[PDB]
Amino acid sequence: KQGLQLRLSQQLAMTPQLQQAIRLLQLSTLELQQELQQALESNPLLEQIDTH
Amino acid sequence: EYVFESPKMKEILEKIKKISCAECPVLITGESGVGKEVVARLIHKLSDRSKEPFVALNVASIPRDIFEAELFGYEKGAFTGAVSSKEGFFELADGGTLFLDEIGELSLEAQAKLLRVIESGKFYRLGGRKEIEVNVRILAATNRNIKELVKEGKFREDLYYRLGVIEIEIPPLRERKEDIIPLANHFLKKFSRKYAKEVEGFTKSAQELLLSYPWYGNVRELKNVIERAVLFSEGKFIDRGELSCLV
Amino acid sequence: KSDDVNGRTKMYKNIVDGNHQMEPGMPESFNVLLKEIRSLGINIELED
Amino acid sequence: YQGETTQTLQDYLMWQVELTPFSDTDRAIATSIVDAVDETGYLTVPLEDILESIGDEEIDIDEVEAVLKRIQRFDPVGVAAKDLRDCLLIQLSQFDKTTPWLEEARLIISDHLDLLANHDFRTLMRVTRLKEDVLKEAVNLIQSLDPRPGQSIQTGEPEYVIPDVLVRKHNGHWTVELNSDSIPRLQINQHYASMCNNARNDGDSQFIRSNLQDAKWLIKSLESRNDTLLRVSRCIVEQQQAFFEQGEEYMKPMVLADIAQAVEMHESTISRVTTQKYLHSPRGIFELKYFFSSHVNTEGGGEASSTAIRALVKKLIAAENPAKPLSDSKLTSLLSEQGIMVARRTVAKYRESLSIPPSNQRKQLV
Amino acid sequence: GPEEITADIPNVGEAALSKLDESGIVYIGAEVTGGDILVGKVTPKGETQLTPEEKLLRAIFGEKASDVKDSSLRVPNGVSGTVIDVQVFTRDGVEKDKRA
Amino acid sequence: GHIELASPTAHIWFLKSLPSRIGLLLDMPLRDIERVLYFESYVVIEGGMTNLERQQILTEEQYLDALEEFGDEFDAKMGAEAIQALLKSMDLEQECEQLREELNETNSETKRKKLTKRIKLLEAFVQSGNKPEWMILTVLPVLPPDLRPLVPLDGGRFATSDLNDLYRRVINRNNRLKRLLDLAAPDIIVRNEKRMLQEAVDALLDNGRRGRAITGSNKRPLKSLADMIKGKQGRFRQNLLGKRVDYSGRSV
DNA sequence: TTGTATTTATTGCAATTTTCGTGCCAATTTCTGG
DNA sequence: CCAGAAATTGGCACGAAAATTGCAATAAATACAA
DNA sequence: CCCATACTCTT
DNA sequence: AAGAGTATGGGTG
Ligand SMILES: Nc1ncnc2c1ncn2[C@@H]1O[C@H](COP(=O)(O)OP(=O)(O)OP(=O)(O)O)[C@@H](O)[C@H]1O
Repeated sequence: KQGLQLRLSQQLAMTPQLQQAIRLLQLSTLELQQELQQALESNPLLEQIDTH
Repeated sequence: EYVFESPKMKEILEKIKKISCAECPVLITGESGVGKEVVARLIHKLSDRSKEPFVALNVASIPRDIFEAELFGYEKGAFTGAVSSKEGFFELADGGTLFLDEIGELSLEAQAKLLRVIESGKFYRLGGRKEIEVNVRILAATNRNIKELVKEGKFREDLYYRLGVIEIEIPPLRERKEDIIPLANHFLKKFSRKYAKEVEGFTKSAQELLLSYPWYGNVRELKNVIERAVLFSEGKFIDRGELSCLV
Repeated sequence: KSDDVNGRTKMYKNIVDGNHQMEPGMPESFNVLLKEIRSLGINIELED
Repeated sequence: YQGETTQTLQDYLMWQVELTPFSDTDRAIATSIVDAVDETGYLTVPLEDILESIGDEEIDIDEVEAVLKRIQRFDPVGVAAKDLRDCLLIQLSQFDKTTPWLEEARLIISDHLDLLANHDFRTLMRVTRLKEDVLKEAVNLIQSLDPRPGQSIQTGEPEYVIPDVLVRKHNGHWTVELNSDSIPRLQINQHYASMCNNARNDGDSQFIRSNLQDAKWLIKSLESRNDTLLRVSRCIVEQQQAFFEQGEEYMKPMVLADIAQAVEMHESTISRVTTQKYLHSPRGIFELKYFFSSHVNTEGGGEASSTAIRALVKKLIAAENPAKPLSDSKLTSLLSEQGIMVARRTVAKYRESLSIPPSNQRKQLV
Repeated sequence: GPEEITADIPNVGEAALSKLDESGIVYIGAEVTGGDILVGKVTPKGETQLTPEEKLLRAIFGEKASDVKDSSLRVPNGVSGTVIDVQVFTRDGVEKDKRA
Repeated sequence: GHIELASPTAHIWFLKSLPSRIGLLLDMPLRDIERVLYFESYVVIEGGMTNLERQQILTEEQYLDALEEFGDEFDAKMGAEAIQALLKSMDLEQECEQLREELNETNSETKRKKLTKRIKLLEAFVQSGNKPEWMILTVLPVLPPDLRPLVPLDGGRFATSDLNDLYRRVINRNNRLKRLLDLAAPDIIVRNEKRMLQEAVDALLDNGRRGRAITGSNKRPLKSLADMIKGKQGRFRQNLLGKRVDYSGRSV
């Protein structure tokens, strides 16, 4: 019946596999650059080619 | 913000101040609307755990089959659907205060699940093989009579002596007759400020009426009566006619 | 004649009105210098 | 580096206010009035707002009116006008009485200006009690005036957009490439990544491993995004090829499904990729979504893009008789002779989208 | 929108356009002084919102005036001479005018 | 405006303009202070109960073995935080009286000059309202925008200016350091980030005075605030002692 | 000889909303015979 | 000249089609241990 | 070219 | 243990 329980069962589970790296396609160049700047701030091992 | 003018309430305040250095669990008992939550939060505020978390938990709102998972947490792979490890309320309230509200509504099969944690402070997570030790101070509140429930048999005798190291009993409002008028004025001022009315007191007959009604909802019923009278006021003083719901 | 912003306008108006008299003020380059020195972390200010 | 100061319309107006014998109250009122003037030369607020902004109750509205009248005669003449009629009357008041058609033009502007806005020439001629020749002369005199006197001092520079895709014609073939001056790119810090060894602490090792994996994933994502954009742009350019050779009127109708099938992707990906992306072509700069359009059926089983039909409508309207403009029934007939099967209501919608008035509001006396 | 080189500038008089040809470019052999127009050019300024006053202006004075603004090339003040040569460079793919 | 620096940074004018004010105040060689500031060597802040003085310089291996031997009996640091702690812990009056006694007793020529120099610096600091730790920067001022404008060029390009570039570099370094300190990154990375932040602040204040100079695309060093202030092309000699004027002309 | 932990390789389906063309008709403008 | 008649226009409607957005974690190849 | 400071040989 | 001499770095033009 309708209830909330913790149990050991054998089930066939569905497969979601998307929404990963999909939001970068609709971003324009400027918003993409802002996202890349945030990622550079948050990750030590990411660097951007510099002109200085 | 709180009114303590009856001698019994001042004795209770002295008791609370005398146990500010303790860590033993406390058991608060009384009727409904007497101020058990107020006393619990005042006990938490005056102790050494002032800045520590105060987790207030209603033990009657936890489903029967997931009681252990809620209280202790589980490890990854413990059951079907456990995708990541998760802690419980004893780890969440670690270093602070856990306030079990309405401990008398717990069933006999659920009271036996927290017999070792309250005294020892050590437990195992669901699917975990390492013993977790926590430092939590336990406050419990009830509106029943536990000392009679244990005699009847509806409350486990092993849990009453674990919880009731210190016992506090709050008298009903009908015996704290030195608090009725100060509380009435406090609530009247608060609700007049909230609703932007222009009432600023009671008549010499409304005060007499407020001191004879046997408040059975206690302070909550008094608060509701004062709020209702403020909402439907018409002048600058509240007369006996407005308080016709009393008697 | 160079960088008193209000003084330039007042002088031009007075010359058009036929009143050859100036009302000197503070040059703007000195204010720029004060801001530049303050941007170096040094407290420099005018007194009284 | 430093630029140079530029004089705007308000700077010129304040320069003239400075050299005008005003009083202190009049000078403050003039300052507020000049503050309330836009770049076209018109007053943007009612005089009540100016009177309230002055900040004292000793001043009446007629003083503001007098100051405004004095200001309106500054250079350029007609600046700070309340509306178009006021500007035209102010400009006319500076003309000598020897002007041939001054009186009739003044009468038309003062009384009947909405009729001239509706291109009546019938009720206006009846009310003015005048013939066509003198009416035409008065209208020509009116149209010689300056409707935007504040544009004499023009300031500002146009804004531009950096294209993401370049389309050219190399060796007779239309070629597509990405804009190398704006393509995003990243790298991996080798100095930081050279210390991912078990010799150091395990916490440092796990930190550096996780960050390195995330960096590589992000680089791969950027590369895939660029490749997808290039492929979609190339397919779009290959499908719409008569546009780049002969401009509009040769657009083909297409939807996202065509490109999605051509590149073997989902139309959601095609929709997301072509959002706010620009393409540079010899014909100009176009958004990638400009090449998708609806269609109307054409006799012979074909279809005609709504862009081509809009261009044809514009070209047909631009080459009509000024005395007898084409209605929508006429434009529908002139399109049916070319095989286009479009309704009257759709033609009206297309004309409205081009910001073109109806036929009765386009006729001229000449 | 693209800038247009044209002889139809709405905010200038007929006399000031007398030395320009049908393409908006000055004739060969014209005597010019400071302030004269050499090449007539307009810059787009159109907007998608039409206020009632803007509608009245467009109805009375035409739609071309409300869409473009003057950005012509003028002789610098203090300069005079005779036009002896004109050259036109056009990007490949753009249609050529009469002068070219 | 202002910028809240993630970690303290030293002012290059009070370190590199000879004689070094920080060095003369702390009585330390410039080489050791430079080693400490740019994360090359340690320095003891509190000696403790062991045989460690209050300004001894410790190398990496020396600090490691000191930790393995004594443990938490002392305190050693590197960077501008250590220098700031040393500056904040000194008492001016006791140093003044002790050095005056030493000068009165001892007789020499060079040492007397050194003691006189130190006495003058200490008394100048005491008489004025300044404090030594103010020579270490915690907050960074930001110039008004209209004094550092952007260059508009044909085609919509805005280019950039040297001052804006230096400010952007400082801001990027500060943001990265804040993020790394928030996530508790390994020390081997945060020390490098702090050193780079110190270098960026030095470049912003006085580019080229300390070691190398940051250059642009055409290999030209960027102009800093000091370049704006000093020189024949600076404010004093180009805009204040002489200027261009109206109502003037020239001819043959 | 195999069974298992690790590292690359994954840029679509399905609701929901918005836009399309074209008809009905009232309000508005224009045309024509007595 | 006038009043009836005809033509024009755009707001609202309606069904259909096209475009936009929410969902968030798996599957397979590869190298290593008994 | 000229001066101030740290390091090295000598009485 | 001081004192004179030499090498290095900063500033100017
Ligand atoms: N001394 C007091 N001063 C002011 N308000 C009070 C006082 N005592 C009680 N109240 C008010 O009475 C109301 C009811 O109190 P409380 O919630 O503590 O009662 P309870 O039924 O015993 O508690 P609970 O069921 O939540 O454990 C609250 O709104 C509280 O603010």
